[PDB]
Amino acid sequence: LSPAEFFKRNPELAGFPNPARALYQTVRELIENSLDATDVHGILPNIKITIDLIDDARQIYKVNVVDNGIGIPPQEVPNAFGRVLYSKYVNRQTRGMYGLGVKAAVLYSQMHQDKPIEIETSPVNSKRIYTFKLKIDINKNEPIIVERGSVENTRGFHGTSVAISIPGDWPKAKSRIYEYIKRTYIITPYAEFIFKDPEGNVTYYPRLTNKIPKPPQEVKPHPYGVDREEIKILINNLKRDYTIKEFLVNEFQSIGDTTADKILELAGLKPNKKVKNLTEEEITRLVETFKKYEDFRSPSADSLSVIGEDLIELGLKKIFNPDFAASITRKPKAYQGHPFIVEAGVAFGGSIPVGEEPIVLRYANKIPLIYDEKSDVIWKVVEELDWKRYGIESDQYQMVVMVHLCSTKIPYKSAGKESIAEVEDIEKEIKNALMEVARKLKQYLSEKRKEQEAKKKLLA
Ligand SMILES: [Ca+2]
Ligand SMILES: [Ca+2]
Repeated sequence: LSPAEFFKRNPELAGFPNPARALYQTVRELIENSLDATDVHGILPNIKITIDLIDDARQIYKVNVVDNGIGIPPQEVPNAFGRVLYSKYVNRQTRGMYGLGVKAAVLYSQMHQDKPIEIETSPVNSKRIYTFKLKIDINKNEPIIVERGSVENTRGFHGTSVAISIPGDWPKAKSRIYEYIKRTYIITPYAEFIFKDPEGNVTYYPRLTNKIPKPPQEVKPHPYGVDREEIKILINNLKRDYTIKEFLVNEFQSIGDTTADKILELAGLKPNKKVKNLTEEEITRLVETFKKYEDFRSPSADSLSVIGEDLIELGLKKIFNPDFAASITRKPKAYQGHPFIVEAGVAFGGSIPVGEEPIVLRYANKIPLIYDEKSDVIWKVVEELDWKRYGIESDQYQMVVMVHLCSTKIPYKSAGKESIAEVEDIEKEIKNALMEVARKLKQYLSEKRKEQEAKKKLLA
């Protein structure tokens, strides 16, 4: 089965089990693309989100997201929204759990209602705004251009507007849609959002800074990460006729002149042989060799993008108005051929609510994880930590804890659930990060208690 057909038969595994989740997911897919279209390219995101009830009785909602991003070349629009791929190795951090991305919303839209999706886009420095009304052919997995136009652009405008009409359920999805937006804002203080909901409520999320974290850079795949099927994709993807040596050193990370030489012998392949002429045994051998070689450099972290200690603290402070906040961005680690970094943050006191458990905010590649929190490896680590060792004395406290995992391979427990898996190496690092911030909080609490006792005992 193709991704598209599998989606249609198993929507509940792709984030679309019912209209409420469909509505929530469509909103996230659009906001996520708009962020990746802006901040990754050095643009402060100005994002507008509107949801309108367009058919009361059948509960169809129109979701519109507008950004000031880099836009999309006109010739790329149809496929970007209306052609699902038959299978991409990730070499750059991107926002989103689901492989189909916005295409899942498009499919769902075309499967349950009749309006086309509406797109208006203008690439940087384009003299035109290009308009489209499109559908995806639900049987052929191909774009249908219903309408294609263009209008004159204005000075310095660039960006994209996307409108998709879908079955939805606002009352059910409402709280989690707001929470999604709120949590996105917390770690994206350099973005400005406007949200108008179907009831006509408007919420404004002002830009708090103009500092944008460093962008992800595409990297070549690291050998520990590739499967045969992946190799014979980089192979049939070459424009030149490389030699096997020519190919290990130019299409992979951490393979230099000398390392390739070794790999070649280990795998019993000849440098001079041309890669296109490999065999299902020469390959098997390469992969097994890859999996068994112990002298590779760790997967480069250039492909990752952190929120940053400053931005995490800025967001926690501005949104929660705590007495104290702290954060840590850990040094990169790696697992199964992919780099990963954990960042963590804590906010304590102030206007934050009293309760018997901390508020736990989970992020993966800069995206909120909203559902399935109790099965997530982050919840597990937070619950297992004994906060009394860190200065928390009462069984009721006011604390927010945040954890961000970024990687080119986030391990999820199950398709259609937003919970990160308990991979040992990742769990270990999440615990190390939380402890680092928990110790900053312990120091805060100990200094505060000392100041209080001093005033009580020494001041009149
Ligand atoms: Ca995405
Ligand atoms: Ca505990």
